[PDB]
Amino acid sequence: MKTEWPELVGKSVEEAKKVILQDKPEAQIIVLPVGTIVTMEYRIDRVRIFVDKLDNIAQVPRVG
Repeated sequence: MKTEWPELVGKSVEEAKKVILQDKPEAQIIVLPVGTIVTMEYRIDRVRIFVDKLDNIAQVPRVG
């Protein structure tokens, strides 16, 4: 199962959403600022993306 998208570092949200959905059609994509205090249970259909001030992906999106 695809669990990580290193290829999306530096891309916009729109492009990250399009690529994650091709690879993971059930994905629930959640957009958060870098540095967000996160304690969350594991959800296998969720993909969190952490974004910078210009809404570019700052780190490697991962399932969870």
